[PDB]
Amino acid sequence: ALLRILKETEFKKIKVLGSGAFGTVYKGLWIPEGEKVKIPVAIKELRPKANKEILDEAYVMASVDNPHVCRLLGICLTSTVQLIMQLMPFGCLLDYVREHKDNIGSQYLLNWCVQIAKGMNYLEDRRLVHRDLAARNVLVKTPQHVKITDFGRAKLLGAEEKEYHAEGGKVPIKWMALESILHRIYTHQSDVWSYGVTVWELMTFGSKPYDGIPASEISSILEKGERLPQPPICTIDVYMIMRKCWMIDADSRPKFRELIIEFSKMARDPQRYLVIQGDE
Ligand SMILES: *CCC(=O)N[C@@H]1CN(c2nc(Nc3cnn(C)c3)c3ncn(C(C)C)c3n2)C[C@H]1F
Repeated sequence: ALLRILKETEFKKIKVLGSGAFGTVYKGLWIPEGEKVKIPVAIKELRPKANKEILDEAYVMASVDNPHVCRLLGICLTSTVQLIMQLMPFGCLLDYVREHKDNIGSQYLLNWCVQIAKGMNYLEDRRLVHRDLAARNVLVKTPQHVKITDFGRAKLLGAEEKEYHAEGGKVPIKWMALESILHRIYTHQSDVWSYGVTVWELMTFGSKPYDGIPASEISSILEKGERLPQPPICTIDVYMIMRKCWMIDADSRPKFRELIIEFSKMARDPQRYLVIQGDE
């Protein structure tokens, strides 16, 4: 995978898919000059660094090549930075599980857990700390295949860096590890905490974590030992994996490689681990 530099004339926006503080994502079409091939894409237009700095950030971004992480296909630099990325036709997984909650079985849920762990393990191998894992940031290529994406919070660790020490950026408190909330420290193991919350979101068909509770009260609740409750469909074996992801000692949490193994085992006999009516 390599980075392509695109001219504005190579692609067109068709419609808005979503927006946020990061900018706007459009559904789009890309036709590389003279290639005659039409490629459906998602165009992320970001809301200034030197062009060379931006391209260097994009070159590393384009080198991220894994079945469960969204890839950057090209970039266009004008008055704005536009990132041309793989299009995920079905949108964010959070909305997907909310919409299809009546028709989702144990096989799909556990397969998604495996895939997300595989994507995160790949990011860890690349020394990337994600810092924003949540069901809203997992996207659906097909019902059977999901991919993680990033909207600016991910950081690359240097060879000697074991953690990222954050500054003043706004934080998704309810998905964060306690050490991140208290000390602005982020590691692959704090990503594991966020993975646990993401799995809880999936198993509750997209329910809100610490629902109705002010973000400012979360660290105090976690310090008292309280955690998100066992989802109705979860056997205790699955809930205990979640609970391991939220242990106070980051080093005692499972690593993504371990999570791949454990959820893969469960995915082999899905109805043994998640209890869903009509499944099947
Ligand atoms: C629940 C989170 C959410 O809605 N986030 C929006 C959507 N988004 C996004 N969306 C798609 N595809 C899509 C298809 N149908 N819908 C409703 C959305 C994406 N494909 C690829 N990407 C990124 C890699 C750029 C997509 N991002 C992000 C946010 F705007």
